Amino acid sequence: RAEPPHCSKTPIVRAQTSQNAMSRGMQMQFSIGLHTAVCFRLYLLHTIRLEKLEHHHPITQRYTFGIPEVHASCICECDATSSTCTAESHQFTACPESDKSDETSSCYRTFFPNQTPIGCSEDDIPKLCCDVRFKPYKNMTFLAVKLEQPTTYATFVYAAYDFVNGYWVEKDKTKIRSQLDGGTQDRHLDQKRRISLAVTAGGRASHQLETGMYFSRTSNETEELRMQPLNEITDNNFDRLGWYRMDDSGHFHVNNGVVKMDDIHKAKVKNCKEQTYKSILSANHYMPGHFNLTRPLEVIKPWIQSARIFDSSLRQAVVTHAEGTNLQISIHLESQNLVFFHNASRIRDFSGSIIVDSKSNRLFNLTVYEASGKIDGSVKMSTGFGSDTIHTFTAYVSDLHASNRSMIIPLPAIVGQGARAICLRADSMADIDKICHVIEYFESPLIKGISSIGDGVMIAT
Amino acid sequence: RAEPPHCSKTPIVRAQTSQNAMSRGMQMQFSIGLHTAVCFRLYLLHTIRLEKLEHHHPITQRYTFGIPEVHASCICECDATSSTCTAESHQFTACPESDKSDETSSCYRTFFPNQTPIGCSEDDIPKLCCDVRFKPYKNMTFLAVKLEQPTTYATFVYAAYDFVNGYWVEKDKTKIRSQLDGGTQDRHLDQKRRISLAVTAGGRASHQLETGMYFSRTSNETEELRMQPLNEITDNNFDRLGWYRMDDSGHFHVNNGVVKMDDIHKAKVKNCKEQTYKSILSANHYMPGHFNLTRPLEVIKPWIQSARIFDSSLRQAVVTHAEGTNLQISIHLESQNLVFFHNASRIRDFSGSIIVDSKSNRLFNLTVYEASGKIDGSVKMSTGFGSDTIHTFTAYVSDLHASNRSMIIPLPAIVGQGARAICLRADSMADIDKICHVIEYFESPLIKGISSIGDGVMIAT
Amino acid sequence: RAEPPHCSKTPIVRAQTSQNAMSRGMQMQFSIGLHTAVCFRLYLLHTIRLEKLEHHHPITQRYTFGIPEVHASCICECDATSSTCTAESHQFTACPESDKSDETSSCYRTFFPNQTPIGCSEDDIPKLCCDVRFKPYKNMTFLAVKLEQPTTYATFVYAAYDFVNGYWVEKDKTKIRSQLDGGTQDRHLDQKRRISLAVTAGGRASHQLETGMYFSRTSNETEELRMQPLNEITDNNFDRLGWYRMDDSGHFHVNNGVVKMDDIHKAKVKNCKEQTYKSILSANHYMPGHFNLTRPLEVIKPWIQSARIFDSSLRQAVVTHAEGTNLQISIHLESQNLVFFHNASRIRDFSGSIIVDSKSNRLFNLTVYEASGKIDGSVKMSTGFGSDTIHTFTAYVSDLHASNRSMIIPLPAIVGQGARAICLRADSMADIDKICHVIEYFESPLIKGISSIGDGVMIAT
Ligand SMILES: *[C@@H]1O[C@H](CO)[C@@H](O[C@@H]2O[C@H](CO)[C@@H](O)[C@H](O)[C@H]2NC(C)=O)[C@H](O)[C@H]1NC(C)=O
Ligand SMILES: *[C@@H]1O[C@H](CO)[C@@H](O[C@@H]2O[C@H](CO)[C@@H](O)[C@H](O)[C@H]2NC(C)=O)[C@H](O)[C@H]1NC(C)=O
Ligand SMILES: *[C@@H]1O[C@H](CO)[C@@H](O[C@@H]2O[C@H](CO)[C@@H](O)[C@H](O)[C@H]2NC(C)=O)[C@H](O)[C@H]1NC(C)=O
Ligand SMILES: *[C@@H]1O[C@H](CO)[C@@H](O)[C@H](O)[C@H]1NC(C)=O
Ligand SMILES: *[C@@H]1O[C@H](CO)[C@@H](O)[C@H](O)[C@H]1NC(C)=O
Ligand SMILES: *[C@@H]1O[C@H](CO)[C@@H](O)[C@H](O)[C@H]1NC(C)=O
Ligand SMILES: *[C@@H]1O[C@H](CO)[C@@H](O)[C@H](O)[C@H]1NC(C)=O
Ligand SMILES: *[C@@H]1O[C@H](CO)[C@@H](O)[C@H](O)[C@H]1NC(C)=O
Ligand SMILES: *[C@@H]1O[C@H](CO)[C@@H](O)[C@H](O)[C@H]1NC(C)=O
Ligand SMILES: *[C@@H]1O[C@H](CO)[C@@H](O)[C@H](O)[C@H]1NC(C)=O
Ligand SMILES: *[C@@H]1O[C@H](CO)[C@@H](O)[C@H](O)[C@H]1NC(C)=O
Ligand SMILES: *[C@@H]1O[C@H](CO)[C@@H](O)[C@H](O)[C@H]1NC(C)=O
Repeated sequence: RAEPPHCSKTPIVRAQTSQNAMSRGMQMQFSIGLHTAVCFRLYLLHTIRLEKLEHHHPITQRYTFGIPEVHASCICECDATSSTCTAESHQFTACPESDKSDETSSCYRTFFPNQTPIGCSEDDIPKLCCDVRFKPYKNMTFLAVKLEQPTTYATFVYAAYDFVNGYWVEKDKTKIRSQLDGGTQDRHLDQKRRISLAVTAGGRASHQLETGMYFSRTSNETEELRMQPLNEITDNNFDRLGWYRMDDSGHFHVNNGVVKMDDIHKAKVKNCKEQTYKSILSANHYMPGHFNLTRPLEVIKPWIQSARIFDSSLRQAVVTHAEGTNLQISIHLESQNLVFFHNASRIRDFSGSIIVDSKSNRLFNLTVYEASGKIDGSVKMSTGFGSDTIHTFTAYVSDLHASNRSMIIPLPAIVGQGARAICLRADSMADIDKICHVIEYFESPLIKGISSIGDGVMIAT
Repeated sequence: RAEPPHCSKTPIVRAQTSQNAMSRGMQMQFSIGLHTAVCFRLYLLHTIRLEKLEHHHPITQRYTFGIPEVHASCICECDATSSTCTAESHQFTACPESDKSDETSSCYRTFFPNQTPIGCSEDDIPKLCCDVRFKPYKNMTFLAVKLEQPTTYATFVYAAYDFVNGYWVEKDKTKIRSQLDGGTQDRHLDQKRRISLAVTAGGRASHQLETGMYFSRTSNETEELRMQPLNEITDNNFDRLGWYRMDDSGHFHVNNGVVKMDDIHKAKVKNCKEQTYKSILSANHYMPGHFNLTRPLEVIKPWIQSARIFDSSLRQAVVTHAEGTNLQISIHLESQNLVFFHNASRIRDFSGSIIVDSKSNRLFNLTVYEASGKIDGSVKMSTGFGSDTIHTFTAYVSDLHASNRSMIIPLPAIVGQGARAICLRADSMADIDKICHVIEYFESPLIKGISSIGDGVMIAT
Repeated sequence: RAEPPHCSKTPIVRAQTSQNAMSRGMQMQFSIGLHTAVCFRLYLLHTIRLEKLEHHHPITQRYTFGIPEVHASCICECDATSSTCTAESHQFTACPESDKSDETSSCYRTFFPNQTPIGCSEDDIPKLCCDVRFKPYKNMTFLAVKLEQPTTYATFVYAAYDFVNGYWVEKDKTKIRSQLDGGTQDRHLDQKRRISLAVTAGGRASHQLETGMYFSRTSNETEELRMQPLNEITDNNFDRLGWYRMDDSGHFHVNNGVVKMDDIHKAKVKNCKEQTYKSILSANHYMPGHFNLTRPLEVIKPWIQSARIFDSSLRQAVVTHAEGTNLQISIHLESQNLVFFHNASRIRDFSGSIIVDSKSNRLFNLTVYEASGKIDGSVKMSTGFGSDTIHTFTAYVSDLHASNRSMIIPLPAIVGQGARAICLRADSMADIDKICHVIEYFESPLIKGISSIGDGVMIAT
């Protein structure tokens, strides 16, 4: 079933190699695009496809965390002198071992004195004492990772085809890997070692995930990286993720719970007689009602194809680019001849909608029909075909044979509200063949839990 | 009044287009600079000017905020048992409705017990009770915006001029827009559709505003974006902007005021008899005496021409680059001929000063007189002309006709303290024409409010 | 002892300069790599070496800070009414002047009432009073600096050599400086002013230190910049560096100590009779046992050669790149001839190990023996020579004469655990000369202080 990719139309620059005090070469220069192919014959058709663009972020920090289910049970003591409900019993301490109660649960005590005598005597100033309880919700487990400045790699696919009696035959097929952060990188591509591929980047990739805190879910086991305010290992913000952390054993606890609990737990007596109180947690990312989970970066970020922790060693994360800038190629050899070939660009029809998504992304959700090669778009002013061009684009369909593909076209802010015409034309197609349609514009836009003790009072009068 | 821009001197690379199993083209390649023009004739003079470079950041978060005017009124109760000044009346509660008092005001209550008996009896431990009041200052309103990784666009200006009887005539004039983050983008430029402009970026722009929190003022209505420590929607740091937020109705409130007020308001009794107390707010960005407003990015950042929220929909912000890297151009056609033209570079005189600004920017505040084209500078070691060159620069004046322009020249750290010579020479000018001057070096460098209640005590003994 | 650098093998593109209504030039185009040289003769051998790549970050914020040695002495008062240990004496106040005690010490008082009567009477509720003391540890002093978006400069070395009777003679030798963030920069290189060097960057450097907070040690005096969670001037997080700040005089104090001390100091009575208590600081970066110092960026970050505050004025920091992308060069002249030369690439042997360091860096710690020029590596699948290639690299040794050098080779994540073969071959060397070795894989991975007062109680009953 062996078949070459669509050979793109690329201008070629003939450069001449410098010389030493010896025996007069030449280099063939061109700019290859990501997710496109280049074809040539040596005077067996040679093809190179810039398949993948990846960033390899080192993982500097790591820590497992979860989402806690919080429950607070209190008790009031009317007499400020009483032995029950005290600083030594409640202030900065975990409620001692119940022996039967769950191993997964994690509790912390807080001391609330200087109360108002409601359902009490006018002179005696009450005191409140609470057990803040935390257990994992739905057994949700995530790894938190600190991704720092990456190394960039390009992945090329070298294939050599032959036309033997009516059909194509993939003779040789390799994967070429080249580091893009330094100078030129050079290697032979064919088995015959006659030809050399030289890859050079202009500067940094058009895109790169920002150095920061990331995470993904764990299935008792890595998954698609997400981004939501998360705490660096050394930080403990209660409004950001990771204050409920998993230790070695698999036991979850509130990071410096003992000490911090009194700054994040706030309770006031409603009536000491009925044993009623107002309670809250001055935090986020807890259950109930304080936790929603952000979708993977892949989903929300069009430039991202995938963003995942590479393996079980948890040392690097790989960001696979969906959109990237071209790379500079030079093909060199002794002294022979090189000719570059290119298939034609075609298009039957297209469909799509202009959308501003919930994450503020302005794109044209384009779908091409029976298409191949380089396809040129022109976004128009009004609904009228022939109105003024406001943006001009070029999409590249990688299929040798005309097929139906779906793609995302980033648009400038000039492509504002209201429906408008868009005109697609393949490469070197007469303006009679140019398909036009009126495209639609869509746009997506962007506490106290009062309880009566329940457990009853053991110390009434 | 139709006139072409200064046609820059640019080397042109002749590349040959690849071929298919059909009918032997050619492509003209060159690197266009931002704020410069390129001229050519087809064998009507064709001109292309790289006019604008813009980043289009999606706005992920949004919230209106203000600056609060804070006022705290207190009262002391000598007897720790008293019904006046209590946890239920003061701890975690907004002072109930006054019915006459301002709608714009926002108040919060705090409870300060366990006091020292100053102007009281040696055994009874006092208690203090305060109403922290907040109202907008000068009706100042700002939108807070979260700018994330942008899409880059180039804006070109295509104009075709003709010389009809002594004067130039702008025949055709278009605006070309090309996305710079992906592969090559291609479109026709002339009405005749004979010529095609192909734009390719090397990698990311030399500059890009960092993903973070930004804001600008609102005039009851967007303005020039500023940068000052500001809170992300989900965060509530009191030392950073946006803790005083505007809801739907236009009412400003302290974000989670009720709960947090006791962590940020700190008061101690001075004398319970005279009703004197020491008061403070453990926050920033409040009035009086705790608020200065950072100038727009445009002002402080030389690389920024403008940074503004694009429109009323508040979905994207546009950063217009003042300084940027060159773009790769290729002009292609059937088979005809292309010749590139360039006007000469001139300079009468210059003036300027070497400055290190308050924001640590080392630049040469250059002013050119009766100048056009490419102008070459050479910064010298000492005040002596002919001393060793320490930096070499090239500025490009876009005016066809010699005019007076002012510009910013970024300098390395080697261009240290003390006055020195700088020598300017236009392109291809003999070293006799080279203007020299000794340039001057300038350098810019980088709580408790105690009150006696006033309202008097209603509860004396 | 004058000697040229290894002249690299570089393809040269012949471009033709545009023309005006006057007298037909030409430009020689090539991509120079960082830490490599280019050689040519004009028809005295001319050499240009891209020596240095630097980022010049402006320093927007500055503040000296230290590391504090913390000591807390307390005292308990059993009777809640007592004149000793009070809100006025302890809450939000510095312990008044001792007159003899150290000038370097900085103390703060905290008030802990509503205690439990341990070693006391069942009805009287105690109170605790502490003096938190802070002094510099080991007289450690550091400057905190805010580095913002930099300006990029390239530093070239132009040298012209002559071969006079058996040996080379360095005739002319200059340092060329070119700004990389804008358009093309142009200057003459030779004393004869015949030749012009034109430098153009594709986009941003492959690497750039992130805008943020940095610091380095001071020797009573700048040093190698480090990175560790540090507070921006306006922020006061106790879990991050710089809360212990040095004022003008050289006196260190806790940033807003008075006010914050009660939020970060937490103490509970153990027994009021014996005068025993549990004490802690809810902070980081303090002594004892809460401070380790991060190594310089140079050490941890392979892409960084050096990162240092430039000088005594403390206005800019210079980041010297160890790894960077190529720059675009064009050499132009009247009308004459240019020929480019290149020495050969050689290699005797090599040694090294594949390492994943503590900071998650995957690299090949390569050491070359009797080597010069362009050296090509091929990382193999298994230990077997001849197994499948998984990565391909190219290193450039700058020595004209074959010497022994050590280098860092960034590797993709595909180069996983276990030993494997790596094959090095110089440029244009037959596959017989290719040295192979099996290389080893190494991998580095990533509270309450209870005291009895000691000072004794002055107020027993
Ligand atoms: C795509 O382009 C290639 C390369 O130009 C074409 O390949 C030729 O295939 C035929 C049979 O169709 C042979 O007889 C030729 O010798 C091939 N050329 C070379 C240079 O090896 C190809 O057919 C085109 N395909 C489509 C689907 O448009
Ligand atoms: C700038 O350069 C242009 C293009 O080389 C010059 O344009 C010519 O204008 C004259 C009249 O002055 C005509 O007779 C020519 O045919 C034009 N050339 C082309 C190629 O169309 C121009 O005059 C120069 N201007 C300045 C102010 O220096
Ligand atoms: C490196 O390359 C240079 C340049 O090609 C060689 O330089 C020549 O030196 C010899 C003496 O050895 C002279 O007679 C030539 O005229 C030089 N050439 C030029 C163009 O000026 C050089 O010897 C080579 N060196 C090594 C160590 O390999
Ligand atoms: C998860 O809790 C579940 C129920 O939600 C239980 O089946 C299981 O033993 C727990 N284990 C882990 C490893 O999360
Ligand atoms: C986007 O494009 C694909 C392909 O046509 C389709 O599944 C989907 O409906 C589109 N979504 C929107 C919102 O246009
Ligand atoms: C493309 O979709 C259309 C129907 O909308 C049809 O012309 C065609 O069969 C589809 N698939 C391919 C591979 O051409
Ligand atoms: C602003 O307060 C002013 C006085 O500063 C008053 O004229 C006005 O009604 C207020 N309105 C808004 C919308 O800010
Ligand atoms: C900078 O340049 C302009 C133009 O000459 C002028 O308005 C201004 O005085 C200059 N400022 C300084 C500080 O040199
Ligand atoms: C430039 O300024 C000078 C005076 O400093 C003068 O030569 C000239 O008239 C000015 N303007 C133009 C457009 O040349
Ligand atoms: C540093 O403390 C030392 C001992 O560690 C003492 O010799 C000296 O006077 C102090 N001075 C400064 C400037 O740090
Ligand atoms: C890295 O390379 C150098 C040079 O051979 C050597 O000093 C050192 O042992 C190496 N370290 C490791 C861990 O391989
Ligand atoms: C390189 O090291 C080896 C020994 O490991 C030896 O061949 C040689 O003398 C050394 N130095 C140079 C400059 O060649």
